[PDB]
Amino acid sequence: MLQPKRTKFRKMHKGRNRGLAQGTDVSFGSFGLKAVGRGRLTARQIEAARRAMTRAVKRQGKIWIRVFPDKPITEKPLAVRMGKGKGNVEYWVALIQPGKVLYEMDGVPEELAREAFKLAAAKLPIKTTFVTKTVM
Amino acid sequence: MFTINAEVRKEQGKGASRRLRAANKFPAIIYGGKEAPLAIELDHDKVMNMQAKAEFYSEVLTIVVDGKEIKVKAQDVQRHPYKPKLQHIDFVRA
Amino acid sequence: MKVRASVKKLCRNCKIVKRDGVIRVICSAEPKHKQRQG
Amino acid sequence: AKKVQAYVKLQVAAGMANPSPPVGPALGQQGVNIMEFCKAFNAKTDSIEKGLPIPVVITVYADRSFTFVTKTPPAAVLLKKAAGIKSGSGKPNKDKVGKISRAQLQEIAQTKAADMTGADIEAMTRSIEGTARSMGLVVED
RNA sequence: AGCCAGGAUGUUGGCUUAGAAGCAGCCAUCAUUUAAAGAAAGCGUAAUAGCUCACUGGUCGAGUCGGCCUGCGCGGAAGA
Repeated sequence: MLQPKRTKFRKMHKGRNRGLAQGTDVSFGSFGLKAVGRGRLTARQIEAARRAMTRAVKRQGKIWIRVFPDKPITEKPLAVRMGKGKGNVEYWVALIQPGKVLYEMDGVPEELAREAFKLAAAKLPIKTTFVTKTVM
Repeated sequence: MFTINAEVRKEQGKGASRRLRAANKFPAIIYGGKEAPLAIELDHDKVMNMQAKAEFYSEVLTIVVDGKEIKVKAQDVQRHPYKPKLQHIDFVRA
Repeated sequence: MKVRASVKKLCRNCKIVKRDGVIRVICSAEPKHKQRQG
Repeated sequence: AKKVQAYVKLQVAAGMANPSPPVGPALGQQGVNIMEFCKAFNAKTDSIEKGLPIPVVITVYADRSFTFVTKTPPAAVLLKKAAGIKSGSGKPNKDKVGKISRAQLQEIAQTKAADMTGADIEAMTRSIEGTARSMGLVVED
């Protein structure tokens, strides 16, 4: 599980998730798993999907996780009233918008990249698509 | 070797461009050299199947606008974020 | 048979048929591949 | 031979007679005789040289048991008789386990012409060196 | 797409081969007469074997195959 090594403040406000994404082209690799839905992704979903990919295209290839969590999500325990402070940091999410290339892959044929990205897009909560490295 | 039939955009801004992409076209511009920049509207499907080739971004294109021919080169393409379609293309004269 | 909400062709003899508005997977090779309700 | 009518191919190294541990009733399930691997088969084995299994066609007729003629020496123990260690291949091609001189394969390939596919010497030369590709046997050029 | 034909040899390739002789195993994964063929893609064995196919010929006489972008729909869908 991914999590920043050392923050600056422990608890972040909710804020909103509007507009489109910045990481949009397949930059590092050759094939990409790009988001279409909005959503947000916990570190467990990123790890689950990465294991599905790494298993699927065996220890050949090279995989880039282009998103990183760095946003702490706090929850209140059970049978605790409202108020009395902000909750506790339970997990860490990345906020996703439509357009984020969530993962990249290189060093495989396209048909294995289809296969691993299908296998791993079923571990994520957002609708997802397959993209290739377009040249300009 | 590509011939891209175009028209001149009499309207511009975000209203007119988004109206122009719902009608299965997209805006574009031809700047460079000493002339004024030329706002251009392009059919979408022809240019999308055309840019699926690699030679679209390397070879000199020819754009036919008002019965002229402007030999341009595809400088920079804005693509739609999560759909296989185009927002806009910058064409530098050549 | 298997009532699932994803019905798929598990084999190359499996065959998707819609009967009475219900998607089904009829196989001839293996009857374990018989499925319903996709 | 004919349509498949009770002929199979099975035994182990035929320096001895009638292998009881390895196969046994595998040569007794069909109409193939138990006795005709013991005396007469070794009578037809001593005609060239012993110490080789024989995958053979045994067409069981309405005669006593059958009639048999051994035809070809197979290339498994012919490519194991001088190859390297006596244990086996395992993973033979990713390293250098065996090596075979190609002149003796040219003369054995020049001998064997019944149970092969080829009409030229060079056409069937590197086929048996394809069996050298099988057990990882590095040919010495 | 149907229908009529062919689809092998070293190849028991050695296996920890107790039986794997393409079939509970791993490395290999070659080369040829040949239009064409995998040391076997599916089943299958006490065990070879048994078939079909991957590919090619004939019959057939006009479309067919699979992706993409989409509109509307189907299933997923159980409560007093």
